Amino acid sequence: DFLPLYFGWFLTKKSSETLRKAGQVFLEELGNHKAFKKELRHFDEPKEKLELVSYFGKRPPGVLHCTTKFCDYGKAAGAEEYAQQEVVKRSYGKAFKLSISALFVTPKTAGAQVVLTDQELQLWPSDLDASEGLPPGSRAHVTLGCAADVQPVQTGLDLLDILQQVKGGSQGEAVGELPRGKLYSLGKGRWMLSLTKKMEVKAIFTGYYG
Amino acid sequence: EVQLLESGGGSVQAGGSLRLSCAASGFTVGDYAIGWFRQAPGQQREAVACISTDDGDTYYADSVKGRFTISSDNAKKTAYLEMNNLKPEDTAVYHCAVDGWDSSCTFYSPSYYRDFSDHGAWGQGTQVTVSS
Repeated sequence: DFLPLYFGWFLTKKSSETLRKAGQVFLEELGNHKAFKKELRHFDEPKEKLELVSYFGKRPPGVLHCTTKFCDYGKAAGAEEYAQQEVVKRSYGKAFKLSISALFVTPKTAGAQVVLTDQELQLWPSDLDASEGLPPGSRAHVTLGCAADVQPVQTGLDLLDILQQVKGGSQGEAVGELPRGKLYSLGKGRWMLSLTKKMEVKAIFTGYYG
Repeated sequence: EVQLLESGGGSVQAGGSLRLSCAASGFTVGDYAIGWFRQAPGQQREAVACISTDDGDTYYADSVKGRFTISSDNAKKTAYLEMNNLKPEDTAVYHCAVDGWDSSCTFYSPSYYRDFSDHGAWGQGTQVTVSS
């Protein structure tokens, strides 16, 4: 019963930094993107106008992660039954490679869409109590930034929520295109960068302690 | 063929000094991090230190700071822990651990766990035993 705060894939320092500077360059480009500035109203006075690198500038520092299960040390929400899975134990501390299909921004959060492998999905838990009509692991994400009081698993709920729009074809076609991928918009600040090339990152399926 | 050739330990007395040397093989230079973990009998392993063959940056447990000093002859692909002021509470079977996945010291941090058998290596044993 040596359970962590939460299971998940924790990117390397290298890759995590790679995802960061790419995430920040995404924030910068979309901020200066014309069409984004056209829907700047949907995202008192224009003292700062809008600088996205500062809008979610608050970002928990360290290695990024895609949380599978939140344990809280010991069975909090069936966590000890998660850790009892031979798949989880055999995978604990092992190395894995996550695939960042597409980055995204929303008025609440900003993150990355992780498309887990079948082997990586064996870990992902279907327990929690927009997910309707979307395949398993669709919640798989990596929070890259939250604007102040946006304080929960909201980048995963946003990502899934943005994936519901696309489910029905709300993508809205290429609203434009940034470097390293294509751009779309589907609602109030519901912008999405579909990376033309998957940003594959290196991570380890361990758990946090602290 | 990843294999760690650790050595340089043994029995000493309090206040003494040792030098654990780990010649890691089977990894490139700059994409691995080499550091020892000491796991005393009946306690949990703790990262004593590591050194990144890329950054050249080192980590130390607070208890071993200034007393132990890790180093890496990246060319020879070996690392050395310069243990000093060794106390009896530093008795354990020190284990050279190389992280090939992350040249960082990130997973030497006590906040995570890294099975060094996946993309790294685990030293069998260099037994340190301080006395008096």
